[PDB]
Amino acid sequence: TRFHSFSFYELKNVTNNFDERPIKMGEGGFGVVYKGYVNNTTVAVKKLTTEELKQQFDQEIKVMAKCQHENLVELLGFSSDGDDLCLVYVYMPNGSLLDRLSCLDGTPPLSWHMRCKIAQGAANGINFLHENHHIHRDIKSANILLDEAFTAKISDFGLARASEQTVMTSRIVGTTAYMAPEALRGEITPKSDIYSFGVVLLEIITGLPAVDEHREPQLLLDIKEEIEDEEKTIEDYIDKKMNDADSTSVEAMYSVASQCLHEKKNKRPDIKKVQQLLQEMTA
Ligand SMILES: CNCCCCc1c(-c2cc(C)cc(C)c2)cnc2ccc(-c3cncc(O)c3)cc12
Repeated sequence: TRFHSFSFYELKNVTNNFDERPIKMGEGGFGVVYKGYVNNTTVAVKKLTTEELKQQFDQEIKVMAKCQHENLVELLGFSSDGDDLCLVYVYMPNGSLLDRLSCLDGTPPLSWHMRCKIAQGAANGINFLHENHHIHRDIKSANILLDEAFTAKISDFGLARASEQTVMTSRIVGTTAYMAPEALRGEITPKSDIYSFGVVLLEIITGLPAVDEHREPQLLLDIKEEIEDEEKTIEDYIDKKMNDADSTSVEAMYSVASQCLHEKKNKRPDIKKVQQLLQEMTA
């Protein structure tokens, strides 16, 4: 795919001079996102070492040219005009799954029905990336965007890798609270995306963030051991901000999350198996 090359000044004009006040959108993928209106459509404009930051910008565009799917955010264009690089996307009115699970800014809690659809859509997006020999490397709820219908859209391909076993790297990247043991040691494999997706499934079931410094356990992945040692059950961790969650489908989602979170990469299910299991949960 070939994208529209936007003018930096057109992007600066439509985003009100890249205003940092709320409604700015968010920040994380080594850049800040801003709202704007261009060519009769609402858009999201990402304003991004200087050389390492350009590699993140080129990688997003390369992966986006090759990867187009109902469950991946669509890139509309970009801006190279100067040295303050901008990426232009289709605007996702419902934000991230992280913000929606936390009910940030007073939004209503997501229902179990909406959560199951989001889990399936996110898994369909990761399946498409793996089928096309791509490793995301930063699967997390902040990187799952939600559109006008709450359809899951995988975002942020700056750290993504092609594969077109297992390779190793010297610059270990990702989000600690979601990373597989092998990814924290420098391995690059699609099995690490499965593990991180298992952490996303625990956030969906519980509504709790992957890490919370004022909590025990501080890391959400540790509830897997508390449940396996029969100290607690998944029912003690279910998000109470839902009225439509039945124990059978919650346990079926938890079983997928548990399998995803296997400490040995070769014992985890592949994305096609995760996708099959999530489809059978609803059906
Ligand atoms: C605190 N918000 C964090 C998530 C929001 C980020 C965000 C929102 C959004 C923003 C706010 C403030 C509120 C709502 C409801 C939607 C809307 N559209 C987006 C489109 C693309 C990317 C993107 C960014 N980087 C890389 C991509 O591939 C896509 C991010 C987007």
